[PDB]
Amino acid sequence: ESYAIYVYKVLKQVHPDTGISSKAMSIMNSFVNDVFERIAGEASRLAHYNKRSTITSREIQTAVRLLLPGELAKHAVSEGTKAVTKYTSAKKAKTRSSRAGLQFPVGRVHRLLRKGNYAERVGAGAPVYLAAVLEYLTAEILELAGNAARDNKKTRIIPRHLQLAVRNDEELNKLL
Repeated sequence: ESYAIYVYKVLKQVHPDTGISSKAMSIMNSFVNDVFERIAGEASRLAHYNKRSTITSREIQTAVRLLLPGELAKHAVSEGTKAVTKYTSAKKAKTRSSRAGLQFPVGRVHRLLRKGNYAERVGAGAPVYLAAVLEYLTAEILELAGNAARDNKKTRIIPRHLQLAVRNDEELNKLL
């Protein structure tokens, strides 16, 4: 699956005048896919472990806490919870992503959660929470990689900046 356009939207929110090379975008897309699969897979195991037939934001949250190291997990849980509470309230919003306050695609995440046979059913809150987490991790990686680019007087993120950002961050290194 391609998340490149959403990675770009997030990049513009953290580093508005920094670009990303074709190879660096491909690496980001691979990161997003890998994390999606790992969280959805763990949510699936948790649903089965708890004899639930529906994946909801509860199983996504616990999956996220199991997979993500300390601080990343705290911030991810904060953003996923926020997205769900906003989505519940914001009935006059025009799209599911906008209802959640997100750049990442809530509808596509929902479709992929269903397509992956992670459980019999998927609740409306699950893709909101997961999309918010994917967006948060993307934003963190792009913040750091864009800082590396700037520190090297480059106007775009290239693969070596992603490597520096991820490998020199204890928690991202563990995650990725």
